[PDB]
Amino acid sequence: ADAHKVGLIPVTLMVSGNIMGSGVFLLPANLASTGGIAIYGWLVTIIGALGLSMVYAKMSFLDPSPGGSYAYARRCFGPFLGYQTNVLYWLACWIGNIAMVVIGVGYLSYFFPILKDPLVLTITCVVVLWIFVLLNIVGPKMITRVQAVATVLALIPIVGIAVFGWFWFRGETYMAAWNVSGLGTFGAIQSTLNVTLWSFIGVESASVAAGVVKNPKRNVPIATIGGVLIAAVCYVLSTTAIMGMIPNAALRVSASPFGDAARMALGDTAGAIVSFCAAAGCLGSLGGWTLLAGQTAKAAADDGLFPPIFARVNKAGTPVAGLIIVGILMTIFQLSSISPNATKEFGLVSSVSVIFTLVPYLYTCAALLLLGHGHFGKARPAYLAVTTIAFLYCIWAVVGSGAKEVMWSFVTLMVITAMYALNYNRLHKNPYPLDAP
Amino acid sequence: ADAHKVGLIPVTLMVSGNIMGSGVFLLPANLASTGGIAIYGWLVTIIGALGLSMVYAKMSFLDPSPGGSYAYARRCFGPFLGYQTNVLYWLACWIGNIAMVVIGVGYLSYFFPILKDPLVLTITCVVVLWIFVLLNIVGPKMITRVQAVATVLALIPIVGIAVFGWFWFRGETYMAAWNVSGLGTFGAIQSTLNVTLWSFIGVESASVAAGVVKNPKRNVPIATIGGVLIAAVCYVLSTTAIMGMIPNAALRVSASPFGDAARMALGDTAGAIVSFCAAAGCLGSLGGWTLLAGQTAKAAADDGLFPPIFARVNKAGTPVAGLIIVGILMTIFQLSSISPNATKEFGLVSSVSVIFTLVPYLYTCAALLLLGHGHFGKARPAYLAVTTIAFLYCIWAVVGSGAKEVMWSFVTLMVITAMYALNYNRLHKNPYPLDAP
Repeated sequence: ADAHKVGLIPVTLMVSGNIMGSGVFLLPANLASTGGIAIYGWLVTIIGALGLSMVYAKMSFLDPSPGGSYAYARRCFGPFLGYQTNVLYWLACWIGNIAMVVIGVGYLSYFFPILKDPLVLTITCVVVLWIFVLLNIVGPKMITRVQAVATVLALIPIVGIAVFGWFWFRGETYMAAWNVSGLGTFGAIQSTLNVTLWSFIGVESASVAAGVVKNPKRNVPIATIGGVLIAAVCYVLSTTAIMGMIPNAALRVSASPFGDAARMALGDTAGAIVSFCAAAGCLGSLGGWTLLAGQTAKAAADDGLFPPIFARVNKAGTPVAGLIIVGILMTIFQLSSISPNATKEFGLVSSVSVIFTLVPYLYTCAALLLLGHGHFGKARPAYLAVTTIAFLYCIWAVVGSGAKEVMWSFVTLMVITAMYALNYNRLHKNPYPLDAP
Repeated sequence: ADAHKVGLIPVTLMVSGNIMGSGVFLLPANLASTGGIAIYGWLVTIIGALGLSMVYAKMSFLDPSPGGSYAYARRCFGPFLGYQTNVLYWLACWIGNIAMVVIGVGYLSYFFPILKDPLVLTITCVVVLWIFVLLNIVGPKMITRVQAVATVLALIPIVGIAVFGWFWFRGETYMAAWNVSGLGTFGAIQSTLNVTLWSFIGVESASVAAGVVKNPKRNVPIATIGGVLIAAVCYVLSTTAIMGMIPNAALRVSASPFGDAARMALGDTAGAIVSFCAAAGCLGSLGGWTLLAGQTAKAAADDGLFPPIFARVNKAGTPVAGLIIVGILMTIFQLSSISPNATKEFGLVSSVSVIFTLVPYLYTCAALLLLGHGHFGKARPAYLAVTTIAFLYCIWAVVGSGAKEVMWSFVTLMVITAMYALNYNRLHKNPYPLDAP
C-alpha cells in the first residue's frame, strides 16, 4: 500500500466516473419520453443501487481480493462459476468501450465536425482506445489520475445545473409533463426503470480493482458507497432540474440536452464547455473500464481459470500483454463505426454484453450471504434485507430488458459451460469425484 | 430392495414413450409447412440426439446415481448447481404434464365429444392426473408396466405406417412439396430443427430413474440408447411415409394427420384405433414424467438440497408425499384449460419450462468430461467429439427458440440463485471460505 497503489480519491472518482460515463448527459432525453414521474423510478433505482453498493462494500471489506466479483464467486461456488464470472465481466468491460468512445468522440464533433464522417470517426476512435490502453500500460496511478481529472471535468456541468439551474427551474414546466408516456402509473415507473436501473453499472469498480488500491479493506468500501452516492445525487438533481428548465417536447427531440440547452442559454461557449466536459467523462471512463478488464483477466489467470498470458506482468505488476490483447479486440470491434449499418449490426452485441454484468452482481450478493454469515452477528436481519433488495435490483433489470438480448445472454452462458468443460477436464477438481478407474 | 426395481424392457419403453409422447402424432403436420427437405433436419437432429444419448449412457454407466443429471451436476460442480439442476428439471417434469393430459384427453374426444367442452375437459384432466399420481404411489413397477403397454399401443399406428404405408407412398407426392417454406436450404433446415430438436426431450429418463432400475450400470445405458433409436427410427419412417401418401396442402391443415389419413383410408374404425392409441401414448407418458418428478426431488432432498418431505418414503422407497405434492401442483395449473384465454396465458409457462430441461443436458455433458476423463483411455478423442456434438444439440435448440421464452428461463436462473443463497447460507460449504470471524 505504498508505491504503485491508488489512493482513496482517485478510486472514488473512478467508481463515480465509470458509473456516470456517457449516460449522465443523455438521461434527461431518455426519461423525457416518460416525464417527471420518472422521479419515482429514481427513488426505486437508488434504493436498489445503494443496496447493491452496500453489498459490495461489505464483501470487499471481508475479502479485498483482486478481481472482486470473480474472486467472490470463486470462493462460494468454485472454479466453474469463477471462470464464468470472469468471462462475462471481462467481455462486458472491453465490449462496452466501443459505444463509449463513439459517444465521447461524438461530443468532440462539436469542435471538429469531420468526426461525424464515419471513417474519420473510426480512425479517431481506434487511436483514442490505444491512447487509454497505453495510459493503462504506464500504470494504474497514471490511469486513475487521468480519470480523476476527467471525472471532475465531467462533473462541472452536471453539478453546475444540479445547483444553479434551480433559479431557472419552474414547477409548472416539470408538472406540465408529469406523465407523457400514455401509460398508467406502474407502466410509467417501469418505463423509467428500463432506463435508470442500468445507470449504476460500475458500482463494482473499486471491488474489481482492489489489487491496485491502497489499504483496500478500508478504501474499497468507502470508494464504492461514495461513488454510488455521488452518481445518485448527480442523476436526480440534474435530470429533475433540466426537466424543470426545458419544455418536454424540446427535451424529447434533443440528442444532447445539456449541450443544446446550454448553447442556447448562455451562448456557444456554454455549448463548447458542456461538450468538452462530456467528452472528458466518456474518455476517462474508457481508461477505467480498460483497467477493470485487465484486472479481472489477471486474477482469473492467476488462478488458472483464464489463459496464462493474461497474468503475465511487468516489474510493476501491470498486465501489459492482457491490456494489449484487449486493445486488439476493441480495435477489431471498433470497425463497426465505419457505417450506419455496420454500427447497428454491432448494437445487439453491445446490448447483450451490458446484461453480462448482472451475473457478477448476483454472485456477489450470494457470496456475501454464503461466505459472510458468521460476520453478521445480530444484524443478520438487516443484511438479509439489504442483499434481498440487491437481488431484486438485478432481477428487475433483466425483467425489463429486451427479450432477444437476454436470449443471447442465456446462449452465452451455455457456450461458456461447454468451453469450461472442453478446456478444463483433467485439470478441474470435482467436489464428489468418481472412484479410481 | 431388488424387489421394487424395474427391468430392461419397461425402462426402455419408458424412455421411448417419454420421448414420443404427444409429439409423434403431430410431427408430420408441423413439418409440412417446411416440406420433404425436413429429412435433412432429421439427419442433423438424430446425430445430435444420438450423441446426447451416448453421453447419458456413458455417464450413467460410470455413475448410476438416482436423479440422473441432478447427481452428475452436484458431483462436478457442487451443491449449488445440483440444487439448480433439480429445481429446473422437477419443474419441467410436472409442468409439462399439463399440456400432455390435455392432448391425451383431447384424443379421447374422438369417442366422447363432451370432452371438448373446456369445463368437462378440465375436470377429466384433473381426474386423469390423479389416476397416474396414484399409480405412481402403487410403485414404479406398476407405473412402468402401465406405460409399457400404453407405449406399445401408441406404436401401433406409428409402426404400421412406417412399415406398411410404403405400399401407398409416392415420390412425386413427397417431392412436389420438397421445400414449401419459401426459404433457402439452410433456412428450411433451420425451420425443421425448430421442431425436431425438441422431439427428443426424455432422453434422460432412464438416467434420472436409475434408483428404481434393475442393474442400472447395465440397463440404463441400454435403455437410454435403445429408447432414442426407437424414437429416431419411428420419427423418420413415419413422417417420411405420410409426406408421400398425403398431399402437402391437406397435411399442413390437419390437426390429427395419422387420424385424418387413417379415418379416410381404412374407414371410421381406423380413425378410432389411431385416436385411442395416441391417447394411450400421451397418458402413459403422464405416468413416466410424474415418476421422474418424484425421483429427481427425492434424490435432491436425500442430499439436503430440496425440502425433506420430498425424501419421505413408504416401506417400498416410493416418495409418496412427493408424488402427492406434484399431484396438487399439477391440479392447480390444470385449471388453465377451463378457457381458451386461460390456456393461452398458461402457454408461455409451458414454453418456458420446456427450455429448463436443456440445462440438465448441458451439465450432464460437462460432467462426463469433468468426472470421467480418466475412464476414456486413448479413446479420449471420440468422447470429446461425441460430447461436443451433444453440446451443440443443446445450444442449437436454444438458439432457435422464441426469445421471450429464453428470457424468462434466464430470469428463472436468477431467482434460483437468489433462493439458494437465502435458503442455504450457514448450511452451504464454501470451496474457499473466509477465515474464522
